[PDB]
Amino acid sequence: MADTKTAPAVTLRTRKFMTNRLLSRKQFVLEVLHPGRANVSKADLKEKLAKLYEVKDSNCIFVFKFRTHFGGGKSTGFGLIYDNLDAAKKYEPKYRLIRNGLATKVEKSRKQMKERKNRAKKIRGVKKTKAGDAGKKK
Amino acid sequence: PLILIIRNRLKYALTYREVISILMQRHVLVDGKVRTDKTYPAGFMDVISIPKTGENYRLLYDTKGRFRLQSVKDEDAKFKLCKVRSVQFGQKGIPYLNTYDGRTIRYPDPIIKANDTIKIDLETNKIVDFIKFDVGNVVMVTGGRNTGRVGVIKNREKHKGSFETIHVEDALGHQFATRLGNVFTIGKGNKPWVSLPKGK
Amino acid sequence: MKFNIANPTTGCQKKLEIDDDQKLRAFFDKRISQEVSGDALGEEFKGYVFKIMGGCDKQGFPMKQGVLTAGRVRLLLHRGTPCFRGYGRRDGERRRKSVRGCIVSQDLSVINLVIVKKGENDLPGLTDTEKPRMRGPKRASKIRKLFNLSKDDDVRKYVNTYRRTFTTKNGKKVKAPKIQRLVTPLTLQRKRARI
Amino acid sequence: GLGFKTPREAIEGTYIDKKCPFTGTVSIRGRIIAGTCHSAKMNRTIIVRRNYLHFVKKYQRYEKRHSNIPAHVSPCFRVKEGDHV
RNA sequence: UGAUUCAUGAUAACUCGACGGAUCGCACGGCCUUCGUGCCGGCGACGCAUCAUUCAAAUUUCUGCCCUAUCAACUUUCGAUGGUAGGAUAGGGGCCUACCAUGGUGGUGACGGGUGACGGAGAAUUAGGGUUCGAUUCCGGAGAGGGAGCCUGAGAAACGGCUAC
RNA sequence: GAAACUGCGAAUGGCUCAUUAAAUCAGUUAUAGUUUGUUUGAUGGUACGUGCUACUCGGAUAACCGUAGUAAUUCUAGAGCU
Repeated sequence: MADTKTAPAVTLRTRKFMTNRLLSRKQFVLEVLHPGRANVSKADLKEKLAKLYEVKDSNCIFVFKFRTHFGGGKSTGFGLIYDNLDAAKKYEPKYRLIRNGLATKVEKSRKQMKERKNRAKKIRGVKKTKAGDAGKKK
Repeated sequence: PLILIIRNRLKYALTYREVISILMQRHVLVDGKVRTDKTYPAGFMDVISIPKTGENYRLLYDTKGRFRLQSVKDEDAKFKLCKVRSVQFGQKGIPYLNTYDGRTIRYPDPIIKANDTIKIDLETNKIVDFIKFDVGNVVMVTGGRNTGRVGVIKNREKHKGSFETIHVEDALGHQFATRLGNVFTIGKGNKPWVSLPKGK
Repeated sequence: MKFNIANPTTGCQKKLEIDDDQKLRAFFDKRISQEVSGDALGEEFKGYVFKIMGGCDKQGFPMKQGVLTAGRVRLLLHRGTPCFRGYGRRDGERRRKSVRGCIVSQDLSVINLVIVKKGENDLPGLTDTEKPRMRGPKRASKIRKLFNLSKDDDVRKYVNTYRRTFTTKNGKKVKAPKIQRLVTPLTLQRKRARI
Repeated sequence: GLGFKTPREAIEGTYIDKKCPFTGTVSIRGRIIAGTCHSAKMNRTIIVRRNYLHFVKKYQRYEKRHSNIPAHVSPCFRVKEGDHV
């Protein structure tokens, strides 16, 4: 598996694989042995990997949901290889996309967003004249 | 219901809520027609089959009696076995022959009763055959603990107020009797479809 | 007091002031929709006919037709009713609010007058200035009334938003929109499909 | 259209003076009680229609339910039994 | 169809009359009789009427709930109880209301009072049997400051709707 | 594409368990005592005129543009549009 240095391989293993022609992609489990070593990395995975299944891009493919167990030397996550960049986005939830680089996470303020819609309903006419009206009126 | 059934195929990880994209691109069809409704009523013997590069499925029962996929032939997918759930009877030849999913099919066979079953195709809704409910026929029990068992009808008992029980000889164990609503006949001497081990 | 006066012929509005008790009391105790001689109201307003359209009092509470009374009364309002706009937050919502009578009194901050017939002499802010139509008839049959094209001619070439105008968005000036109810093969195919 | 049945025997039918057509009919029952295991008996009287008529007191008839004609009238006089002599 | 005679259908009618798409939207097509925007018609979008239906509801039958008689008779004011009739509402229905009769119900504990008395699936703890508990991400109902009344809509006696006190 | 109009939801969900002791409710029926948008699938020669003259398309409001009133209100008057 998994290319070596001196610091051991950290196995690149796949398992429980179905190619599903609805989602139009490859779903599988990545069970990464890490004998005597820490974390494989999100990069190191999608840099090997790529060239086995011959998707040959890191960009479209995502790996996630590492959790683990006690005792060390293994970690379990899940990763997918997608048939196209365009196709992938539609099927994928947004949380995958944002970290992958395909999307930006927009931050919002609750108070600003909801109140503003109500204001638009209330004014009818240009209503510029009302500002001048109030000045005169006191 | 559709959402559960689709998810059974998908379940490796992280789909589920994203079922919606599949549905709206019409890469799921149920009985050759578009439905995107999770709340859709389903029963035994629904056919699922999706466009072009697809597969064909028959709804079957697990140990609980919940819907699960089995692969079925493309030839069999063209046909469907439908319980006549309720009936509008007789004159001038205008039956509404209700089914579990809610399909209507119209106009006399030289028979027609409640609890009898009608063999239908899929798309056009024309009558392939009509299957009489009678003794010696093969049955699936749709509900209760006993679900996922098949057996042959020993006798039907008829009484006042309702016909209370219909008895089935066979079972993994021994004989049991059920209500008419629980009984869905799935095979007859005239036409069976039954060549399946089942459930529990 | 203040008057906000409309002349609908131009479609313009401006506010003008009438001060003098004798001039003002001509308005008093009259109902909404009644016409008022112009000359009493002022010398400059000669020949004019003014119909009392409404107005608001101090505290801003508007007149409502037919209710009577020189004072204010509290009445139920519904959605899509005068003295009520911007709608209820929910559908079917009703509100009890103070609302003013139709009968003119000294408590009024402003009276709204609409000019029924133009007078002898011009009024500088109202009649002298003029406003062109914002939009013109979108529908095909309505175009035939105004423009008198006739049914064979086909609307689109002649028209646009209030006659044929060329205008700029940002940096491009150059077309017609799609007039509908206008007979097209799009309507004809589905109409044929009825039979 | 008709109802679920209970059998009962008439406790009544001849209670004070002049009576509007109907009878009171007792059901006695026993049911297994937790703890003691000995059944506890609970009375109940219900007011029956005699649409059929021909009903004398202390007479067993069989009751089949129909829709409630005022309130507490659930059962009706379906059929009888009759006695000897 | 167990049980509707309803349904289906016949005949005479009712109606300040319901529906059958004028912008019947959108993207495309044949075939030529005057080779003509001639004359045709597919597919599904949204909407339309009536019916079965599904997602549903609401009434209703049988049976079942703690404690107390220092609570033994209860009810019929103004339906209590049943009959007859009507109007109402989706519908039977004292539902209310006229007329009519004088009933109904109780020691098998009714009627009355009390109760952090929601009910249930369930929980705790008990060998078991039981005892005690049930505010709780569920299930069904009630209420949404207290009360009454009502609009809209398939549906609310709504309360982050109204209307009144 | 912003908005405005129309459509639909807001009756749902969530919360609490005061009241409430055959009552809610549970199991269980009944609905031949009923309703049901949505869902599912069927279903329209009709339409009028002595069944050859008789009927094939009407306007009017918001956005808007402008002018105004109230201390203020899911506040709202008014004109010219469409």
